[PDB]
Amino acid sequence: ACTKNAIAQTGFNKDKYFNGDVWYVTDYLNLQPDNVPKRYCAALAAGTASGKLKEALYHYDPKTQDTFYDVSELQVESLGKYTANFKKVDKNGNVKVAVTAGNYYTFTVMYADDSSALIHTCLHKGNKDLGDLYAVLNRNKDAAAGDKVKSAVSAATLEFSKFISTKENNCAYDNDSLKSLLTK
Ligand code: HEM
Ligand SMILES: [N]
Repeated sequence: ACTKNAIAQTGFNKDKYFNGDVWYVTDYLNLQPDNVPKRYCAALAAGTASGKLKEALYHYDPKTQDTFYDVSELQVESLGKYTANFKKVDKNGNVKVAVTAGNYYTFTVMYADDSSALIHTCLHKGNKDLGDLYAVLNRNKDAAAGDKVKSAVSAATLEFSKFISTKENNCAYDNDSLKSLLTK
């Protein structure tokens, strides 16, 4: 179930978030914890291409080896709040599963600055969803969450101590593939 209307950041700077670069997930929290694994690697690139907001996603489960990339076109609901389609692709952008009606995620940027962000997303696949997921992002894959993003976590009535870190997984990313997916 999707249960939260996530509040976008006051003064959100869209151009700085959607600048073409990679954001690494450093910490995450699902409100239905059994919906996601306890060990995981994820990253995204976010930018504008051909006049549209785009994200490219990467997921990797280091226990099962499941690996997948996605390309998304984001439509604007309001500043910092988006509805994204998705197509599953290989690292080279070859579509494995096309954009499909009712395959979408919502995406809200709750906080962002030059180095860090806090987002909310709820994923829909037909009549099922994967629950409310929060993620702390950083421009540096290893970086400890700083005071400002932690203040944003608390101001959303969340406890940072409940987030799961991706650090122990020593994740590695294909940054060229991921960023280049923005034009796919
Ligand atoms: C550590 C962070 C994350 C974890 C642990 C996580 C976990 C998952 C898992 C377990 C699935 C497969 C669900 C299923 O097959 O039912 C999935 C798929 C997906 N995730 Fe997440 N995810 C994370 C971050 C994100 C972020 C930030 C976004 C969007 C910006 C996102 C968007 C999606 C989409 C669109 C799919 C479906 C992919 C497809 O079928 O093509 N994920 N992720
Ligand atoms: N997700």
